[PDB]
Amino acid sequence: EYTGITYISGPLLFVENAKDLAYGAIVDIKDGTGRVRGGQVIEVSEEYAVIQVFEETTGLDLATTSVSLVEDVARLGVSKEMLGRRFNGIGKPIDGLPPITPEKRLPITGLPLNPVARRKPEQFIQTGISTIDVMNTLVRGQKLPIFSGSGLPANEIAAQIARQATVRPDLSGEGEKEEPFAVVFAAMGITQRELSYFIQEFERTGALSRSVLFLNKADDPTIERILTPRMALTVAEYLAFEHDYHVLVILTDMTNYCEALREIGAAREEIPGRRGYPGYMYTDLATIYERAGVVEGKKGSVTQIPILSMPDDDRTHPIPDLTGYITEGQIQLSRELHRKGIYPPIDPLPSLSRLMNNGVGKGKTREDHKQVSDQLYSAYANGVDIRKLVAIIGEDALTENDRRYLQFADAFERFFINQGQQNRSIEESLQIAWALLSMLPQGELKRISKDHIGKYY
Amino acid sequence: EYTGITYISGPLLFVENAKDLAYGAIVDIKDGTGRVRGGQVIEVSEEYAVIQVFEETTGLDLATTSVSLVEDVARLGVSKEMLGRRFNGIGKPIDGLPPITPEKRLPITGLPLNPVARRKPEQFIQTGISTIDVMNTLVRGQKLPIFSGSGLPANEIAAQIARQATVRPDLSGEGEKEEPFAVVFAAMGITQRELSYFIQEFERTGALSRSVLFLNKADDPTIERILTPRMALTVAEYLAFEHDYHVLVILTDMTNYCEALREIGAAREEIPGRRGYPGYMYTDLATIYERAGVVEGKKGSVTQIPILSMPDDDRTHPIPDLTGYITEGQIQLSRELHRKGIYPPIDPLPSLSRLMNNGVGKGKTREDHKQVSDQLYSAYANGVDIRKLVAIIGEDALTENDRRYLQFADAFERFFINQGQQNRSIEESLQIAWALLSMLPQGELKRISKDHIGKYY
Amino acid sequence: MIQGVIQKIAGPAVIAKGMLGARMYDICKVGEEGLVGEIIRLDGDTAFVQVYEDTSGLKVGEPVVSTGLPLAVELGPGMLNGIYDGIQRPLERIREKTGIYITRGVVVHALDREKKWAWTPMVKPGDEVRGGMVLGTVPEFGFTHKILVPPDVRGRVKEVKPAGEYTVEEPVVVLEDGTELKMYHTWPVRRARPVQRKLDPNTPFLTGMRILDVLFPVAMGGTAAIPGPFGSGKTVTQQSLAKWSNADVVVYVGCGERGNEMTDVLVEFPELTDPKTGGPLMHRTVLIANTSNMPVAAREASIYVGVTIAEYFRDQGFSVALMADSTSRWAEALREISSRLEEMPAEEGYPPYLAARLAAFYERAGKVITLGGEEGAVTIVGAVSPPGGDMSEPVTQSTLRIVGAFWRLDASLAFRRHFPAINWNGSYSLFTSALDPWYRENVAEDYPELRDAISELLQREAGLQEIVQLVGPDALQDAERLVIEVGRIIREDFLQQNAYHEVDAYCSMKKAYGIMKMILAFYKEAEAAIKRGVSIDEILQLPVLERIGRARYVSEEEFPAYFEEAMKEIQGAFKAL
Amino acid sequence: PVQRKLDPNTPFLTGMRILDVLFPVAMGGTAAIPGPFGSGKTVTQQSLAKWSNADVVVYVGCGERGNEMTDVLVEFPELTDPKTGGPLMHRTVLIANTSNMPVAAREASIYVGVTIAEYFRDQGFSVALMADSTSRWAEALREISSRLEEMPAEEGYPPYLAARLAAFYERAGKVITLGGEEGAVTIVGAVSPPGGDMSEPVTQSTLRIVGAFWRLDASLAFRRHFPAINWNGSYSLFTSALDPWYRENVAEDYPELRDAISELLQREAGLQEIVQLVGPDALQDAERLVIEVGRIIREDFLQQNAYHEVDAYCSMKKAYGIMKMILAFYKEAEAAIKRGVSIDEILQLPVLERIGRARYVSEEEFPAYFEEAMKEIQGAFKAL
Amino acid sequence: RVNALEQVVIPGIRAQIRFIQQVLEQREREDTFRLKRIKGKIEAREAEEEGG
Ligand SMILES: Nc1ncnc2c1ncn2[C@@H]1O[C@H](COP(=O)(O)OP(=O)(O)O)[C@@H](O)[C@H]1O
Ligand SMILES: Nc1ncnc2c1ncn2[C@@H]1O[C@H](COP(=O)(O)OP(=O)(O)O)[C@@H](O)[C@H]1O
Repeated sequence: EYTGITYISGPLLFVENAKDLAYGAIVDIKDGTGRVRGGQVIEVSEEYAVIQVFEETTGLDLATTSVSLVEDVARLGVSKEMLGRRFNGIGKPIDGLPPITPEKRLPITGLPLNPVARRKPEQFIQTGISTIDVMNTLVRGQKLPIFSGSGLPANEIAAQIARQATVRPDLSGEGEKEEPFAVVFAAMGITQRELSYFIQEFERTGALSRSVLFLNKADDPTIERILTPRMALTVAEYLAFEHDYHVLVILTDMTNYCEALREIGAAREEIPGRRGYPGYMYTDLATIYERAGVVEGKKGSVTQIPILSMPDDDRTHPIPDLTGYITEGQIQLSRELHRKGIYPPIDPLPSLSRLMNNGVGKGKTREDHKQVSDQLYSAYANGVDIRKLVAIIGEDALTENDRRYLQFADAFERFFINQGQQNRSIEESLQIAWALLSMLPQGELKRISKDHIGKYY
Repeated sequence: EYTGITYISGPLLFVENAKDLAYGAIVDIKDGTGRVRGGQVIEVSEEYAVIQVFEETTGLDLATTSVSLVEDVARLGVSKEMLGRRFNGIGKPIDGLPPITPEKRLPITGLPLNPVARRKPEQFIQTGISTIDVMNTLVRGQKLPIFSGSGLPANEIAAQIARQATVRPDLSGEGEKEEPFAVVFAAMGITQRELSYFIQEFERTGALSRSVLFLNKADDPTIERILTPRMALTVAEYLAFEHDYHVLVILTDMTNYCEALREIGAAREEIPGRRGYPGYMYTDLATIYERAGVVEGKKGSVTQIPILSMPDDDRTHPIPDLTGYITEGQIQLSRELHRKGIYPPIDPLPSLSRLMNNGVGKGKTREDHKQVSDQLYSAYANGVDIRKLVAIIGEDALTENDRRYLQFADAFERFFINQGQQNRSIEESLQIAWALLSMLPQGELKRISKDHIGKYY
Repeated sequence: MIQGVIQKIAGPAVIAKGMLGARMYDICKVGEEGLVGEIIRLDGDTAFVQVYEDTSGLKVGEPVVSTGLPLAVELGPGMLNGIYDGIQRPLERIREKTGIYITRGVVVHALDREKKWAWTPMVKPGDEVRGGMVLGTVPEFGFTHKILVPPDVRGRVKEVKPAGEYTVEEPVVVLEDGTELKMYHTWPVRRARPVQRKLDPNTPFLTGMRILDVLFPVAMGGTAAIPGPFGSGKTVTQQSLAKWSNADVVVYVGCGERGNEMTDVLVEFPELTDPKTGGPLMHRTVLIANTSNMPVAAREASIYVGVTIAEYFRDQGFSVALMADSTSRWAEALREISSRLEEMPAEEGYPPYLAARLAAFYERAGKVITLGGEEGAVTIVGAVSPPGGDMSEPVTQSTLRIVGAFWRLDASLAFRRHFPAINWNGSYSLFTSALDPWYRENVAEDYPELRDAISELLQREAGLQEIVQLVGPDALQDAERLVIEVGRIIREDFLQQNAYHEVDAYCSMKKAYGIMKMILAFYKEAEAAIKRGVSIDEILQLPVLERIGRARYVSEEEFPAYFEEAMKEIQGAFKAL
Repeated sequence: PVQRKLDPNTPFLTGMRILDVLFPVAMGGTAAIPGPFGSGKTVTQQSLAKWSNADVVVYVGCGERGNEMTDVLVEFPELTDPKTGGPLMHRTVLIANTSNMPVAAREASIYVGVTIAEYFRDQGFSVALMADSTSRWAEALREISSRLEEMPAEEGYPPYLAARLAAFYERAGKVITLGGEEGAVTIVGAVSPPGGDMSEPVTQSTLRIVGAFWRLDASLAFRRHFPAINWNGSYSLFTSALDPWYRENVAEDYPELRDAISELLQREAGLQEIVQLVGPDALQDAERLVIEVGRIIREDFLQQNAYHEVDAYCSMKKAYGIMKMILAFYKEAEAAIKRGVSIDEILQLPVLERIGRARYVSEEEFPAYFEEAMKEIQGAFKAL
Repeated sequence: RVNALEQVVIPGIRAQIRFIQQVLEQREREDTFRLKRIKGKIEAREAEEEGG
């Protein structure tokens, strides 16, 4: 609550006698007007300390600068009472409803659990789509990345399938007793426009009535921004991990994760190693895709989903490298795809959930899915060859057998991949594949077994 | 008097005992060998301050070092009295002829000018050649620096103007009643061979007349590479604006500029910023180049367009970067032609000035011109375009029509740039243009209108 | 404010002392002249002296006086028609009181205290006002310029003068508090204007550019951005933006715009036809241009200076349209802070205030309804100037994710025959999705269909483009030059728009809309011409093809019937051959 | 001290066919010696001191390593003196710099040279200076920058780049000394690009204020292309002030026919790309003309042994001389092979081999084949 | 073309990347060199502030 502030940079502020404080803390600071702002507790040395004002900066004076000690580490209140609440960045009551009932003020970062507990996520999951459930599904707790474009229909295709998602234990042989549906979404650096496109999907159909919001606009303060995700992130845990519910964490443009980052080191003196960024991102970032998985004994499992855009769609950047290193999959979007009108414009092989190849098929989703999942993959792409070779010979200039492998691709991207807002049940989604496969007389598919095709086909 | 010395070493000085001084002051530097120097009062401090020596502190010592604040802000002579005389970086008798008294010593710095004094460079001039007087057409008040690599015809061709530079009143409206010509040359690190060749272009054109320059030969200290500029750019503002002299001034060997510039970047204490060059470089090249543009209410216009050389074909060189923006327009040079024969070898593949498009075509010049330049531009582009695809696929491989495109490339270029001591008048130009366009009747010419197009067909 | 003097003299930024409560970001006074300073850092009693204009005439121990509050820009009638620096200072008055050059120290009111603007008070004496509410109707040409009650100055009116002529200093409205709601009202720049509420952008903006409003449009006050190498028309490309296009209120401001790159709209904008008021656009235009050589820090004022004026109008429900002449120069100044402040260099060699001052400033105002009554939006696009032109420069990305509908500026693009000179693919748009509503009705219920199926080619055509750069017309089949050339002409006459032509400088829906069909037909007929067997060879030299390319130059008047006459010659001079 | 500076006047030719013939230089002006490792540079100085134009001989091998000059230095004592006959030491002085010389023993070792040239020059004698790999010395100062905490500039180097260099070039040049006698100080520095680094600043700024430069292709150095020079990117500005002595002693139809030869390989590139893309046979008659022309324009001109008593020395007599021999073929083959006959028959022309002694022929008994076969060119070939 | 492509095309663009790269990676010269000096200042200031 002291005064005498020396050395002030932007939303930063130093204060002596910092032996009562400790890095990892925050308190509200008051200049002259007595305005209540804030500031994180950094460098608590003998001489002075380091604080980071919530707001941008304007409002710090030389005379007064006392501070009301909030709490070394602050954490929002957790509970099951948040089935439609709304919060931004830090995550404070903006939805109008009463301050969330605090159950336990857990650290926004409880770090990973016993690695011995962690199990392989293999509970099949639908998303109201075909292509994104057949060729590449998503297993419970599986941290699946989504390579998006920095200005692509991302923002949309994001929240689009968001609500579409629906967990189906039924097909496995269980009910929704221990398998509840919990939707958590948190963005950052959002345009005033977009900040409004979001709030829309929830209000659509029974979407917000079972979810909580979080998103620190880029114009907002850069402080809550970083942690912004960690909030509901650490909070989803109390859901599936503490009670055994089933949560879905979905990142959003880590552009923020790093832009915001730069400031921390840019001030903290944290020298940026490669690509002009902090020489300890891997680590700090790792702690991210760790909040997803499964433990021995608990069925409750939260599924994790990263989603970001590169600087110029360069995978050589951290934004991609990092992920493409810890994430168990890959799912990008191409200009091409969308240019023709494909929506969702999602490529084939370029996108795929690394660990959704085992949690499918027998018992899980559609027995024959086992081989069905690797059929349309090698079979489809096979046609993408006679797709750019028209100018070579022509339409009828090509054989029947291989030419046929063409009509497929077009009927495949236009109808199969571009599925817009539609919501295809995990089963309504598998059928389609079959249907398309009919192009080639029963006997041309070398991927699946004659057994399965000689039936579903 | 300031003897209280503190530090000496290189073009950098330091001394205490001076609790009074302002930014920018000419002092002296008595040495032990009886050799005094000047020195600018750069950044000042309470106890001491930063000194700026012109030449390298050779055989200098603090104990016997003596400074003397002569002025609180720079000025130097500034009358048109000394016309045709020889000076150096600084600006004083170095030709042998006794000194002379000026009018009023003023800071040649190059302060900013009102928005009313700024205007549109419509007053086109004859550049004694076509390449220019058509595509770019000289204009008093604009700025189109000359990109060069090394040894390139940066100087050789540059002279082409020294013999082929003259306005064209007759075509417009104003007469030769109130239009005096006064040149203010200013060198900054020039060779020995470059020394005499230039002067010999003053005796054959009649340039050695009416010239008040501050030659900075290469063997001159690098203190005058950015300093002389301000000195000279001001010997104009006095005769051009208040005396009505349409004074056109241009600098040479600006390849050494950024070097001296650079030193301050870090060799001082500040942040480099980009490509190893002073953060404020953008500005340091604004007050100087910004001193370009005609003036309304006063018939006095100064045209600046120095000539900077950049190692190898480097367009993104630290130099062209901001300079491009700064300068209204620009000109580009190609080695490919200066080594194959095309002489003068000049080609603005990207250079297309700025306000060259507005200032000729209707009235002063010939009706047809506005759509002409733009015509020749893309018209040629499409050409050489195949210059590559040609060297790849085959030799003749290509449709019979576009065949013409390339078939003329070599033409346009070879011929057009095959200019010589050719005075090439505004007209001798237009003609050629119509002589090369005749290879493909009104069909691809989608820039100019149907009338004008055939007009000179 | 605070009262003290220069404590420690330094190059262009000094150190004052005796400073108490010198809150961060505060206007002040330094030097016995008027080199107004700003508290840009604190250290107990001393604060880092900020110097706007270059200082070459000051001594060790001079003026040092703050304010106590975050600056203070004086907004009010009389700001229109007249030059004003990045500090709301009318250079007109400068040129008139100094001479041909710009003399420092000279600073006059930014509002018209002298001039008497016919003020009209309609505030019922006996009620309470709120900062942001209308105060009456002020005469100011063919448009409407109300006077917002300074925010938080909510009191209780008590009287109302007659409708005559009252300056921005005279009493125009009074309240029970000893205050007076003049034609002007004090408001800080570092702080935005509390409007009534936030609104969604569903209305597309038009400026004549057939590359924006056509397929790549934004919002009636959204956010956008466009780079520009060393001399890429980005500076002047702001002429036919607010002049030709509709803009409730125009506001031009540029960061350190090269005197020569700044004198491109300085005198041109003056003779601009106005479709509402009539004469020069200079009727609503403000002009806040800032030459580079201008005080390196002025380069900063410029911005935070045009941001609030755009608001003061927007709140009232004025879709203010502001455009920054090369937003990149602000950066060279902003990071220049470091050099003079020896601050711990942030990442990417630039300052840390990336997001803090990027997104905050790039989203300050944008399509927001307020107490005014109408819906005031804000559409602004800073054109980054990458030194090397590198698209991965701090300024490039720094604006990314923040502003949609990004665009690129190539080098041979405008130098050649392409205008605007932007990247074909590299330039995509996401606002056009929800921009269909307005289009559907205005244009047609199937317009987003005729425009999306075309972009289908413009971006799919690349399918061959690539193979082209892999071989050429050699191994061309029949669909081959189909697209290639199609897209080809599409950029020579369809895309390139001579903004420097008589009328083509602007094109409406029926204009934009039709053309996009002109070719289409040929395409349609091309599909059965060649497929039937017709050789593309005769198809190539079709005379009517030359007709489809003379459609850009036509006006909205002649256009309608003009194209319809060729729409017949088409099916006729093709199906035939 | 020099009464006054003076422009270019007397030509400078070391006795190298191409080196001289393409990029000659005058006493006033300098040039750099590009070239990575093994690049002629380090010992070319052993090819430019043996026999060339100048009276005094001064060599200062800046930051030169031990062996990069071991034999070089000790070899001099074996050289021939045009004045007496013995080693060049009979009028020369060695100012070499050993690699191991401390940084400062190298950052000055050079200044000794140019200041020596002047003394002799100041007396009225043309002096020649040619510093090998100047990349050593550079490093010297290029490093001290780090030592005393200097503040680096572009590409991780010291700020004092062409700072002194630039001026070093000015002093260079034939300048009438205030010593009564004009003199003639000539300067020629060898900048060696360590790793074949063109982007190198000691290479990019060196030719910012200097005369011309000579680019040595690393690869060309392989086929005994001594000197490892290259035309691709090599130009000369001092080739406009030497024409006076050119057409003055040699001949008048020489300063021109020479220029008309560079085009050979000039116009040759544009064809080369495809030449190498398809096959050296898919061309019309006039096409194959310059096809195998250039090959000889080097094989027997550019390619010379700096060690071959005869060849190693080729003055103007050797230049213009053979410079015309091929010419003939041009005018001859253009019709000869155009007479229905294919150039193939012209390819076997055992008459070509004779012209192949254009370098292996006694510098003295040179006019023996000059005129001799001279006729055999327009004669036997006048039939096809 | 196959061949060529394979020795000029392929290898033509290969060799490009290396040059770029090595300049691109080292490009982070300023990172260390600039920052190295940076620590000395921020700390020298805080290193001479505890000695005065
Ligand atoms: N609409 C346009 N079409 C073609 N050229 C234009 C257009 N607008 C501006 N230009 C040209 O671009 C040139 C250089 O751009 P400028 O705006 O001066 O630099 P910048 O905007 O990049 O800072 C101008 O000199 C002008 O000739
Ligand atoms: N011009 C030359 N081209 C190729 N080799 C040469 C040339 N001159 C001399 N040599 C031979 O190669 C050795 C080293 O060549 P040089 O290029 O001078 O050294 P460096 O290795 O430093 O490039 C000489 O000692 C000699 O044996």
